[PDB]
Amino acid sequence: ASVYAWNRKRISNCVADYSVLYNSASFSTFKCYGVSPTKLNDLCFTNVYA
Amino acid sequence: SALGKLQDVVNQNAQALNTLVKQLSSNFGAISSVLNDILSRLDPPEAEV
Repeated sequence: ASVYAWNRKRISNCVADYSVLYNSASFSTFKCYGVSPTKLNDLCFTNVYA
Repeated sequence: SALGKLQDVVNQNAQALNTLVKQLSSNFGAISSVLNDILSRLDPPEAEV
């Protein structure tokens, strides 16, 4: 969708491999705030909003 | 309260120790009061600040 009606998806109750996204070069920019991208794999969050 | 002069020094010392311990929960502008978590979820270059 467009920024007027940006889609929200809620993510919970699984195992997430952020490494495959970080290494994937297809992303033009991959920039994390308040957390370093390389330490996503060993953290645990309550829920994620995409 | 007959022995208030000796109770006061105990009270003052306990209060000072209590406030010193409770200061270990402040942020002072950081993102957390826990060293372990700002080390667990940041890298050295930005964990320094």
